[PDB]
Amino acid sequence: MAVELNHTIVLVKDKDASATFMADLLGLPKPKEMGPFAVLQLANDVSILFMDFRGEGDIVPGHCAFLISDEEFDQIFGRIREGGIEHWADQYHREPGRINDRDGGRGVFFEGHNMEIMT
Amino acid sequence: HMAVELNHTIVLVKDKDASATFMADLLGLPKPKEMGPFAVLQLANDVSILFMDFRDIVPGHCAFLISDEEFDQIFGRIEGGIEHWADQYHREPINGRGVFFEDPSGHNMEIMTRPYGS
Amino acid sequence: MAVELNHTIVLVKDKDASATFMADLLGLPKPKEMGPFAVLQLANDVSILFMDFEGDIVPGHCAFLISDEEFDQIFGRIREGGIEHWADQYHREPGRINDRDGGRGVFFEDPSGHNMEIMT
Amino acid sequence: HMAVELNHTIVLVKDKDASATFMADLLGLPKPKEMGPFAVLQLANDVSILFMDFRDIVPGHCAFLISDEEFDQIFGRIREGGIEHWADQYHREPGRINDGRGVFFEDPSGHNMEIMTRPY
Ligand SMILES: [Fe+3]
Ligand SMILES: [Fe+3]
Ligand SMILES: [Fe+3]
Ligand SMILES: [Fe+3]
Ligand SMILES: [Fe+3]
Ligand SMILES: [Fe+3]
Ligand SMILES: [Fe+3]
Ligand SMILES: [Fe+3]
Ligand SMILES: [Fe+3]
Ligand SMILES: [Fe+3]
Ligand SMILES: [Fe+3]
Ligand SMILES: [Fe+3]
Ligand SMILES: [Fe+3]
Ligand SMILES: [Fe+3]
Ligand SMILES: [Fe+3]
Repeated sequence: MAVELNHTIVLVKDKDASATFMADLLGLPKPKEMGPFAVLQLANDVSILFMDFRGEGDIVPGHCAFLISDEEFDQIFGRIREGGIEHWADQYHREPGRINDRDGGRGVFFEGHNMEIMT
Repeated sequence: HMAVELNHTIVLVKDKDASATFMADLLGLPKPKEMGPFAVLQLANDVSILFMDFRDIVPGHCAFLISDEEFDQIFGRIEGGIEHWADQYHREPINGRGVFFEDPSGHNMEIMTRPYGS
Repeated sequence: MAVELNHTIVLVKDKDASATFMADLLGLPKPKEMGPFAVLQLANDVSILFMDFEGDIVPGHCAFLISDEEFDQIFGRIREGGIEHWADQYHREPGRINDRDGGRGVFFEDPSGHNMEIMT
Repeated sequence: HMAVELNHTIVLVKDKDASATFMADLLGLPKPKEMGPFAVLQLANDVSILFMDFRDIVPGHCAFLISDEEFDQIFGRIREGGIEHWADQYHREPGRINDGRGVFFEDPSGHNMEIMTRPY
């Protein structure tokens, strides 16, 4: 296939709080705001468009997952395990304080939108 | 030292199988793969949608980039009774080019082109 | 990596003959003219921008990935049109296709003499 | 029944090794592969550039789509490295990026390149 996912809208309680937190943690530039969206651009020709929503939001095992460097993981995990960010090895948030080693890589789930970083 | 990528996202829909089959069918993608509670669709830019059964409101949507030729083909099929709108808020029942529509679960989608010089 | 090839400019003796011929054979819509270029858009988020300037030294070539069904169609049109074709990038094996590497391939000329390839 | 894709194109340059290593380094790609007379660079959208020795004429170029963060990184090193650049494909606006965003410059072999963004 050639079709690409170009952008996807993510509903969260506070779009500005979500986007800046993720850009900071992921080491990305300041998010750009356009209309009702806070835009987080990723490297693979895709952006996440955060939008304010009062309702549900995210339920496990739902999540958004970011593929990163293992050098990036050790830094991001350090800040997670520095700034007191609750985290889990699993998408169901049943294993707090652990990382997984799924594909011989490393991975961790965190944050109220559900996130995942993986190598 | 790679730059950060969005690798996959889980999308909650009333019917993950209806959603996945319609999306793979319409976009020309291979048959969805079943993995745990998810129906998984792979896109070309190293990112996956994982549909999961649950219970979208506009202007939420997921948007797929295609060539103009694929846009004309897919929209030709959308020869079809699929409701469609030019805008993410579904107030204009097309607008590069783009068009918005719903899948059988009510999940909001968009197809769009980005031609040279766009 | 995530970096994509978004467009590339291809030098040909006649940009509109090359673009029109290639769009027709490949089953694509009529090429669009943009600035100094005749544009051939392909499906994988990349376009070929033909420009007047040959443009090619063998084994130089531009290669298109296509369906098995479309390969049979296009190659039939290649023989139906009397278009010269070769199994190899060096144009040393005229009149045949190859079946290398789990697929099929054939090399041919556009009207500018530019070296082309279709492959499955 | 896939739609037609551009799978690879071979690029004539003065030095295939200089061009390919330069391009992979700057774009953050893996080490180029050597295959016959070619140095092969794979891009993410299912297309490869195959560099070949030939011992660029504006406005021809190959254009690379990257994120805004990757653009600022690559251009900063272009700025720190004195590589010389232009805002335009005809190279009439030197020392400037354009505004997505774009910047044009050459590689060691003189191959014409471009990095570009297309943000939401
Ligand atoms: Fe704001
Ligand atoms: Fe999410
Ligand atoms: Fe995941
Ligand atoms: Fe390092
Ligand atoms: Fe990737
Ligand atoms: Fe969606
Ligand atoms: Fe959209
Ligand atoms: Fe793309
Ligand atoms: Fe060529
Ligand atoms: Fe080839
Ligand atoms: Fe066949
Ligand atoms: Fe068929
Ligand atoms: Fe492909
Ligand atoms: Fe080039
Ligand atoms: Fe360009």
